[PDB]
Amino acid sequence: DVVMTQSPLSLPVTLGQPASISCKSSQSLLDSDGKTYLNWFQQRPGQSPRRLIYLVSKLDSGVPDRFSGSGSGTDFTLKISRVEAEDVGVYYCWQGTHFPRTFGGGTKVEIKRTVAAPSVFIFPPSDEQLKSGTASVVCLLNNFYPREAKVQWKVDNALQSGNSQESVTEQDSKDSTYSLSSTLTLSKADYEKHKVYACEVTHQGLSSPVTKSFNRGEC
Amino acid sequence: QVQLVQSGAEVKKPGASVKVSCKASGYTFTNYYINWVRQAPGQGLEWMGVINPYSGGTSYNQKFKGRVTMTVDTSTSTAYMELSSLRSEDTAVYFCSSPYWGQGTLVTVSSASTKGPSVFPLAPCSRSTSESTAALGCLVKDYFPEPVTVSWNSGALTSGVHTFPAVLQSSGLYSLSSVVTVPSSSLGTKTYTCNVDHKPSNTKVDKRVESKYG
Amino acid sequence: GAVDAERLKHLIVTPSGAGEQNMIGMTPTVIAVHYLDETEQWEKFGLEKRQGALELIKKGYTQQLAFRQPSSAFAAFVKRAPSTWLTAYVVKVFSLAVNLIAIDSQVLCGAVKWLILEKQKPDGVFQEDAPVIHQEMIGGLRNNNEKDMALTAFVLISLQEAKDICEEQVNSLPGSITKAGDFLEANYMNLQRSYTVAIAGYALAQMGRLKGPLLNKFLTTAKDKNRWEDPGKQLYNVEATSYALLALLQLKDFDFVPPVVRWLNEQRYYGGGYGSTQATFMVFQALAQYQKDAPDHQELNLDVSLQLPSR
Repeated sequence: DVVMTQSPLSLPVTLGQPASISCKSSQSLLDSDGKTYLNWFQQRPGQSPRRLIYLVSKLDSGVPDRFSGSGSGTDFTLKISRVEAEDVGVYYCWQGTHFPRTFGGGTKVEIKRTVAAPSVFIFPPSDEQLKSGTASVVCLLNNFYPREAKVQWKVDNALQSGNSQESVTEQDSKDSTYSLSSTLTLSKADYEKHKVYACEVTHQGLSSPVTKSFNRGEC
Repeated sequence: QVQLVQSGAEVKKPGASVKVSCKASGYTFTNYYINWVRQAPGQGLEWMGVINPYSGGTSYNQKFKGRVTMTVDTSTSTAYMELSSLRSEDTAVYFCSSPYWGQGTLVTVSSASTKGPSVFPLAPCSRSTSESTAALGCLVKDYFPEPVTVSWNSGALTSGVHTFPAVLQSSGLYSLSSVVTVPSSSLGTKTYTCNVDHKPSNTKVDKRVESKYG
Repeated sequence: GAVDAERLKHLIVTPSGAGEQNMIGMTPTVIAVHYLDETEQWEKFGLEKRQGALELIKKGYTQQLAFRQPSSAFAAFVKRAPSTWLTAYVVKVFSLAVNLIAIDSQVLCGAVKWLILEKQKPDGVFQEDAPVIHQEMIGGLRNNNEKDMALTAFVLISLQEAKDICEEQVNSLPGSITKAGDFLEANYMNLQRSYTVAIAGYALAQMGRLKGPLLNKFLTTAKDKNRWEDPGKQLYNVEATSYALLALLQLKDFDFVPPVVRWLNEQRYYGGGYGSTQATFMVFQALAQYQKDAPDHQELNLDVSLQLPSR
């Protein structure tokens, strides 16, 4: 099957500045009917794709002329001459020549702002939840930029893996930051065998990893 | 302008079948092929197949051959996608595109039953802090299906609120957190209540969030 | 898919010479400004280049008036017998230029009146009594067959393009248009050349008379539904197909348009060159009209090919 490769994965942009995204196919998208079925769309979180470009370089109806597409054979580019706020979202290319039709993995266009370290908070499990036989421990990273962040759970200094899940907000429309919540889940029995619960955060805005921790049953 | 209006969210057991509809308006229905594409949560897109509404002719991704059927009813301008022998990995938003895209239909494939959330507090053990701001929250745990909504103080409190996307636990139930950052000096004087709604279970909960200690 | 202004810079021509040669020069400049206006390319191409182009169109116009005879007809030289074709071509270019420079209504409507009162036969046919010297400037009309139909259509199209200005000045005009339409309508089904099918097709479409069997003949004459062509010079087929596009846009047949625009774009014909006058004027007139009436129209799903493999 034809592989569509987009670059970069994330593209931080400045309002009023140009943006460029790459899409490469594993083979030529020139069809025997003579057209090249290379498409671009924009998807803004929770939404239906907005069609932007078809046949490599044709703007869809109403799409503003700051958008342009180019390329041939296997190398395609989408450009925005001057980025506007409504241009943030995930950009996909996809090919309609070969079967099956195939999509690129997406390029996230986001608002660039100054580096901002997370405010980090750790929340112990509630007595109410412990009564039911489970302990959820939560780690909040509030209002940071850029999106790249690493949470490492430690339980008496043993690195935890597989027993946490995390999710991240969309870029804030007012301050261009992200926030991140991570939940560590243990049985009450396991929780009660260990003392030190720690979430260790690595982010570009910190000079080194910051740890928030509590000792079970101590305030 | 052109719109494609798709049928609502579906919850199906593994092995069941789902039939999604796509009603088109604003263009000559028979002039445009209709692509069906899916997107798993947090993931990219996979093409399912296409139908030519003029001839009725179909072409499918061979990955779904035997389990996917696409039809149109030209006299209602509606396209349908039926997918059978449903699998957990079939959980996705299904789109029609002709070439404008529908709003998508979430199909969740799970053996879980409808269940209302438990709401637990997220609070520091002490109201005492050296920091000018404190984080509070609500952990909305063990519900099915999506979605839940959360407000704070009945919608009066919106600044500093972050409500996170839900995660699907290995139990097959969702869990969501909602947090707010507030002035440290307000703890134990101002109140902070999360208002949780899970319509599929008729669950409405108000959780007041306080610390165990001063 | 607007044609890039950078590809059209050679169409900004200083007109010069006698009553035919001056129009050969004025043609590319008028149609280039027309087309760059409708496609909004002056900001990118150079706002400052438009004033210079208008100056050259004004020069064209002022120079052409040296060839206006007392009758209001035109010929190459003031002592040459007036050309029905050249006069109607002057009406065609000046009618289109009216939003670019000041055109004297006396000049435009004088030429229209002369064509109707001197060169229209009682059956509605327009006759040429003094052919132009530069036969290469008349495009596909240079063919010997279907002369009465092809020239009647050419002149009728100029009258229809002048009608807004000249109707309220020339009371013979609506009757002339009706009689010319009657002749074209009565003889259309007997046409053999795609060129005449196209130009008589546009002339009838402007009057709402390209209907029923005549419309079916017009449409089924196209090859692969994208072009009107005869087996000769390719310039004539670019012209034919431009007249056919103008007819489709008059018919509001928007689903038939995109394949014809694709075929014109694929000829990569940017105008200019020997014998280019009609192709240059008609291709940019037809693409400007397309840009105005149905820009980037899409008649099917162009995200994907038409293939339906069923394995």
